[PDB]
Amino acid sequence: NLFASFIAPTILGLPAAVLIILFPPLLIPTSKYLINNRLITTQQWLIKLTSKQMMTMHNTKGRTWSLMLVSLIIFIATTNLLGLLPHSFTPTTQLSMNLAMAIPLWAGTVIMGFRSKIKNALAHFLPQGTPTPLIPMLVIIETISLLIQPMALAVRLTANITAGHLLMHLIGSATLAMSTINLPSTLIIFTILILLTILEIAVALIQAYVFTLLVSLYLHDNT
Amino acid sequence: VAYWRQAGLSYIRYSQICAKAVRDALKTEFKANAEKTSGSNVKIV
Amino acid sequence: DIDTAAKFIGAGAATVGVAGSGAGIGTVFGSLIIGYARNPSLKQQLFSYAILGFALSEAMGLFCLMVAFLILFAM
Amino acid sequence: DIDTAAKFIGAGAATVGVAGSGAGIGTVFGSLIIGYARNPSLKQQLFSYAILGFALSEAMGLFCLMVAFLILFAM
Amino acid sequence: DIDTAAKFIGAGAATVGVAGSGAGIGTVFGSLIIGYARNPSLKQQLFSYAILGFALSEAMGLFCLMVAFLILFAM
Amino acid sequence: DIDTAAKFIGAGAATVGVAGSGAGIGTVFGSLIIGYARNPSLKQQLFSYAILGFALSEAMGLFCLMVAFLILFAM
Amino acid sequence: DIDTAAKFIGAGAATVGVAGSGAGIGTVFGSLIIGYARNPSLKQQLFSYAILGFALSEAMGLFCLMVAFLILFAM
Amino acid sequence: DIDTAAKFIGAGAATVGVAGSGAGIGTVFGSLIIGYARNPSLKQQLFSYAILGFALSEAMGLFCLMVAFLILFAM
Amino acid sequence: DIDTAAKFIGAGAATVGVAGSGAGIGTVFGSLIIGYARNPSLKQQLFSYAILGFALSEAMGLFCLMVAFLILFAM
Amino acid sequence: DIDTAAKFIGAGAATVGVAGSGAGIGTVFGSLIIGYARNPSLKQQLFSYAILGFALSEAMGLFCLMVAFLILFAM
Amino acid sequence: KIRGILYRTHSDQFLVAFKEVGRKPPTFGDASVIALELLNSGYEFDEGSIIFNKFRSVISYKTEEKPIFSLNTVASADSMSIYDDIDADVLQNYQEYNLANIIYYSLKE
Amino acid sequence: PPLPEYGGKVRYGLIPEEFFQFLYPKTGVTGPYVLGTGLILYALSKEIYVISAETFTALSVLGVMVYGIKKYGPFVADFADKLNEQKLAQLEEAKQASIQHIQNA
Amino acid sequence: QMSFTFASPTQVFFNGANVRQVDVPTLTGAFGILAAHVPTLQVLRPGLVVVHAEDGTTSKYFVSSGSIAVNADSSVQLLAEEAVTLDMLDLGAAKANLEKAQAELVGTADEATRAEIQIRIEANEALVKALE
Amino acid sequence: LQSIIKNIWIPMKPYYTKVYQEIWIGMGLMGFIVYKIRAAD
Repeated sequence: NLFASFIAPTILGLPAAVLIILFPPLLIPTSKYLINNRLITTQQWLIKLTSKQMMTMHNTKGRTWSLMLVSLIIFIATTNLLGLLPHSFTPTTQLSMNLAMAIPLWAGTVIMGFRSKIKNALAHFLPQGTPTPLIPMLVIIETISLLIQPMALAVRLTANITAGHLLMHLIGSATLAMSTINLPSTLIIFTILILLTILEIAVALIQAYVFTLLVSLYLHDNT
Repeated sequence: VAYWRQAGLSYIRYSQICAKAVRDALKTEFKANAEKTSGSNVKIV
Repeated sequence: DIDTAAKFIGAGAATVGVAGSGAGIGTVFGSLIIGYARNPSLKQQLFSYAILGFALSEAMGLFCLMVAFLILFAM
Repeated sequence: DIDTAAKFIGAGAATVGVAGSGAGIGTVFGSLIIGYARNPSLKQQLFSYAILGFALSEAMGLFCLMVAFLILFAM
Repeated sequence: DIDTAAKFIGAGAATVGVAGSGAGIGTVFGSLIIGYARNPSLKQQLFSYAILGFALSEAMGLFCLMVAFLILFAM
Repeated sequence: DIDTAAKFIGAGAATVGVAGSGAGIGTVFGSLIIGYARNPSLKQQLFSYAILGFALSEAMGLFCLMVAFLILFAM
Repeated sequence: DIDTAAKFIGAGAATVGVAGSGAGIGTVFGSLIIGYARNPSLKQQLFSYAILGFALSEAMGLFCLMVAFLILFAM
Repeated sequence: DIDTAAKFIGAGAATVGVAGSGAGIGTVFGSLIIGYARNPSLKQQLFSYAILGFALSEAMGLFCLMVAFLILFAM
Repeated sequence: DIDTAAKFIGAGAATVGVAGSGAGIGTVFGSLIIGYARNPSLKQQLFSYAILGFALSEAMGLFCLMVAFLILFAM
Repeated sequence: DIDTAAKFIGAGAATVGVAGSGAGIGTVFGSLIIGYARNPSLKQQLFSYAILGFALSEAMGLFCLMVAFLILFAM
Repeated sequence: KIRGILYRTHSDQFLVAFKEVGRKPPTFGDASVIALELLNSGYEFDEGSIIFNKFRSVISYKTEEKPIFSLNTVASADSMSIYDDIDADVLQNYQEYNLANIIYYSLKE
Repeated sequence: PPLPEYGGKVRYGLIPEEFFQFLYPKTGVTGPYVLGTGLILYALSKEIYVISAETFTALSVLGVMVYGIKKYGPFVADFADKLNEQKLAQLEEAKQASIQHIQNA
Repeated sequence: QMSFTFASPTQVFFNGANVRQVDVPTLTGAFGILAAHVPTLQVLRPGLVVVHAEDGTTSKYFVSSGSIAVNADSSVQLLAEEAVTLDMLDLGAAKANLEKAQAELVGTADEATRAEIQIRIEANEALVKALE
Repeated sequence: LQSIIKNIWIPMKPYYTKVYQEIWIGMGLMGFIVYKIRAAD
């Protein structure tokens, strides 16, 4: 009755999560021209800027992932920003999709650091400047730390959308409940809702950029 | 705000004192040529 | 009954978690005081970062608060 | 009964959450001391940001406190 | 009975909330030490802001404490 | 029953743990204010480290929150 | 009985509140270290403000502790 | 039963202890922001000490978390 | 029985209170690092104030710990 | 029974107390980052004081942890 | 010489003069003394200009006028917001010492 | 191939002018308006559009978006246009330079 | 990238030369300056200075009272009234100077002259520990 | 069978073959994880 907005959607008995997940790309048209419309102008400016932000800090072997990382941030940001529309099923709120976006990329970069980089990779399991007497279980920390990296990633998104959404939802309820009691209280709760919605926009963008940046850091540490 | 500023001493006096202390602490081989390469002679009117 | 009782207890416990947001907002605006007294010509960028940090602090605080109101009045 | 008992427990738990506002106000005014000793000519802007941060800290603290008084004396 | 028992528990819980005021006062006077060692000629204004911050910290702490004594000895 | 009751209590307790993330985010963005007022030409690197620290803080906070929702609605 | 049990629980809860005084004293003397390394010629005034802040921190801590001993051994 | 109930309560309590790691990570990366804005040419050594501190903070946080999962799902 | 049970619960609660001493010691020695990197020629006075602050922090922590051991093994 | 139940609850409560050591270690290594970016030529003395502070923080944390394991598996 | 040739001209606008400079090769002590009696003068100037004969080489010299700022506007200068750890005290010390330095360098020139 | 200089003459950002011109001959100018208001009242009258929390979250996001447009719209418009003009002028001053090169050779 | 200009009034030890890191004992703390250091301007206090050359070897001087300025352009000007080496100084005279200095200190009683004796004491003690 | 390899596979070959190898290893790991999860229900 409350988590309904996160229940897997369907229409006429068909799994309409498909049409939802595959739609964000349809919002990025492309062209071969040189002087094209305002939409693709601004979108190419934004992708240029995002690429400059993310990938500058890498060597070349890292910068090979430029397509992957920029497509990642674009997909996640459009999905989140499409979540804020009314009666909309945000596919990032699902733990499934986020685990599937998190475990592949992180496992890939760890194994990439393991194929090459092998002495380097098994050494970074330990901060070297550490003194002797407990070098051993210190790496236990690190190893455990390492294996918590992927889950965290997925989790780090699944909540801060889910929670966020629930959050707005409830104030809706609240203001509706106060819609019939005290008009000025309704107004001020509505104002809380407005400020909240603004915060939600910002946190959607930030969570996209953060997922991307953390995968990027794992990459840079394993190349 | 160190003490000698509250006592009223400009930084010039501070540097004078520190440099003179270092100079008096030199070995006498260099002390003379240093002390008169930095000793003052202006008169105030 | 036992259920309403535990709902009250859990609501109190859940609401405890605002203390962190209170302290985080305190720190944000104290640091803003300092950063302003340090370079009083970036006032707009300082204040923008101020509202951003305050927004995230209140995000966590309201998470806690709605959890209180979710276990109390809804569940 | 069990209900009044749990209401007392939940009120105590809820009121725990003022600790965060206490510490946040402490930090705000400590920072204000520092920022004043750093540039004692922005006193009015420093103090304005001081009251603003204190206001948000007290906002959270009073949220906690009213929740205590809501579950205790009202619900 | 169950009521006196829960009143004791709630009083302990409520009194937990002084920890925040303890830490806030610690921060206020530590900052005061620093701000004094930074510009030891605003001693009176520094100390005034010190007493002000301490006063607000103790305001929150005594709120918590009176709530303990309200649920314990009065309610 | 006793089980739903303890699940409510444990959810409240678990959600208490967001306070740390609230305060950590407060500190991160306060430091960011200071570091910006200190050298307002590394804005992009400062802000990148800001997002990174905030991300780890929210990682811990959401760990706590999902544990609340795991023991509450799932277990 | 139930009363002695709840008295033990409330004493433990009440004693939790020393954590704030522990941290406040830590902050006071850390700031004293810093303020001394900053201007090692106000040692007596720094140390006086040190004992003053420590005294208020211990005031709060002992409030908590006596409340533990009041609900435990007296009430 | 009473045992599953207390296991839920203890898991929530145990998970509370992540708040400290959240705040510690916040402090680490805030300090890192400051130390970078202070001398932006030791970036690699600053960042190494950053990871090291974050690693120890997460060591404590995961200790707490595993204890939650040990008393909950194993014991 | 109920008494041994509540003694265990109260011992756990009482021992919670060491967290404050842990954090206070962390702050003391972090400040000491900073104050040393600030003026590495007062090492003995810095370190003396370090041991003094640590001593008071451990005073509070051991107060908490002995209270745990007093309600657990003695009362 | 009631005794094993309260032992679980007390173990969770006792383990809560690691949060302070987590935060204290966070502060120690954050301050170390800062003190290094401030004077990167006392690296060995800075790092020695770092280990020392971390050692005391872990002393408190392990006190808490052993108390958990003492009331849980031994008493 | 300059005091003599300008005293009957602008005596009413005159702060202090110094003598026995020119016989001995000027040193730093000269500058420290002149700066001290420029500061102990109590005349905290808005601004200042030192005028000397910049040595170009053996045949030519150029009458140069170097500027000297006060604490107020060196603090007010927005450009100084890029420098750190600065307040009234450290900028005061720096301004006094730079006054002494520029007087020394000008005497040598 | 060149690109047309305008879009589709939409009204209220939701309805294209084609609909108004299409209903005008057989309903006049107030026809679309009366149809819209009647459909609205029938939709929220027969409870096919349940007034719920989503209604107020929608009003919030719609107020935010309309204000966002009416405030920060022309800025983004002329910003995209300036991006285009700068690219064009750069390319033209990049043609002239090579012409000058060949002539100098 | 470092433009270092350690220069006494009558001597010049560096001028735009490239070194990797220097240490300076400013009034408000002893710290280290490296490339792209945030812009700073400070006045010194008696004590050592250790220039780390790009080739790794460290040249140690002892400055009396100067002024350091680290600009936006990585330029680092260090003007010290009295720059020395460490063989140019003795130990016995510094010791005796500090002893008679604090003797006169507890002897002297006027505020300004007290501050003067204290500054002599601090210079002599920075020197005595810079000795050995 | 056509265009599926002309507009879909020839531009993605440099990535699917050389860059995303460990990505596919990770996808295998993720598939195993998901199989084990849905199985333990």
